[PDB]
Amino acid sequence: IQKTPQIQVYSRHPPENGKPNILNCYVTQFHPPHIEIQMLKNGKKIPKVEMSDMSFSKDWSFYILAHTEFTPTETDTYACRVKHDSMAEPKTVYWDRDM
Amino acid sequence: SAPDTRPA
Amino acid sequence: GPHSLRYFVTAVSRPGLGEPRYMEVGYVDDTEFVRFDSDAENPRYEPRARWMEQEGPEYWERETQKAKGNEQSFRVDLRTLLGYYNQSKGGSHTIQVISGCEVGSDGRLLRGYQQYAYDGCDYIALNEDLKTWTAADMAALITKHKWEQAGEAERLRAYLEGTCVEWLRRYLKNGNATLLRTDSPKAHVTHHSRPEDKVTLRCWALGFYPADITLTWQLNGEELIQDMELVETRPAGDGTFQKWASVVVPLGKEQYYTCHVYHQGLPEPLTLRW
Ligand SMILES: *[C@@H]1O[C@H](CO[C@@H]2O[C@@H](C)[C@@H](O)[C@@H](O)[C@@H]2O)[C@@H](O[C@@H]2O[C@H](CO)[C@@H](O)[C@H](O)[C@H]2NC(C)=O)[C@H](O)[C@H]1NC(C)=O
Ligand SMILES: *[C@@H]1O[C@H](CO)[C@@H](O)[C@H](O)[C@H]1NC(C)=O
Repeated sequence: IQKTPQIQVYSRHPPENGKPNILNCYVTQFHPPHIEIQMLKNGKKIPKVEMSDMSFSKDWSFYILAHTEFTPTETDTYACRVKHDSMAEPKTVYWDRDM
Repeated sequence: SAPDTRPA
Repeated sequence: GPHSLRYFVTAVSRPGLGEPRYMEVGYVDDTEFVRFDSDAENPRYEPRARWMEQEGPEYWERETQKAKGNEQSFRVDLRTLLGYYNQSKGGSHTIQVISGCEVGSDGRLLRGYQQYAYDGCDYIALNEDLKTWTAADMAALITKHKWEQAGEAERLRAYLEGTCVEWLRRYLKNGNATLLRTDSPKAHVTHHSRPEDKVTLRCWALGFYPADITLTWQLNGEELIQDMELVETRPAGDGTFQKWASVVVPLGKEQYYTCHVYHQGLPEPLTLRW
């Protein structure tokens, strides 16, 4: 049993440049549990990242949230990079401010 | 408070 | 309304890297409130919700000792299951357990449960009657027989109907300002062009609590659940949740579609258009 993680990146509030917000990377539906999750700002790892909300669904797949406080800028880019055995190479998902 | 679990 | 107390327990072996990782995460409804992680420097039960500051030192010491005892039990289980399944000692394996109870608005038990999984597949589970077990395979059948002879169901039933319910009521009382609150969803619709004169309409519901919510798209008064795309409701990092649901519609006919949001914090459902 090996399930590939679904990676979703989103902010708590609609993005407004200069206004404090929270950036989230929710990694879900994966198995086995071992996983590496990194949040990136302009291609560089963000240090303060908090891991929370770890749980599993009815089908036992894992869910976990990575989140960090941040103040969006017009030029700053954010992403979430995930390494897991179900994937041969790490996977990066970029924050889409206009989604 | 979580339950105490024992060997399967 | 009803409330639940749930513990998600995970034990993962790692041959060649030392002892298995053991984690316990507790939730009251959709809010994480306690956690234990064996990989922490000095593993201890820790509060994850502000209102848990209301528990004294004895609580944390007791839960920590219980967690360490559970950790040891699971270390044994990982070894035992290798035998049941006749597997090698060099591979990583996972045991997962979900234990919990749910009470109604009056604080009385609605249901209790405890289910086990091995390597992501059903292993054994307590039946709704809280008296018998259901085993998914012959390995689990061995466990079922062991637990029946030891009277484990009776012990677990006592925990579910008593200990679990009583603590849940206490947590709901102490954390009432957080747990019994209602944060109303704030919604909006985004628009995205697509090839072939079509557009994606995405309805967003933000900052709500509790997690339960319903988002639907309508056309002519009928719902389009089968044509909708969406994500599971998700935590937003501050104790609230969010969700979105989208539909692909003909360019120029967007005004004909409406998003409806139903939630505990919406006396009257929200209706939005692009
Ligand atoms: C949440 O409940 C409190 C009552 O305190 C609860 O019970 C205590 C024994 C302890 O377990 C606390 O941690 C619990 O929170 C409410 O506060 C009371 O409010 C009434 C008026 O409604 C007032 O007369 C009392 O003096 C208040 N007592 C306190 C604790 O200061 C509080 O209003 C509830 N919060 C909401 C809005 O749900
Ligand atoms: C366990 O697996 C080994 C091969 O890996 C096999 O030789 C042995 O017979 C198996 N044990 C049983 C009783 O099935």
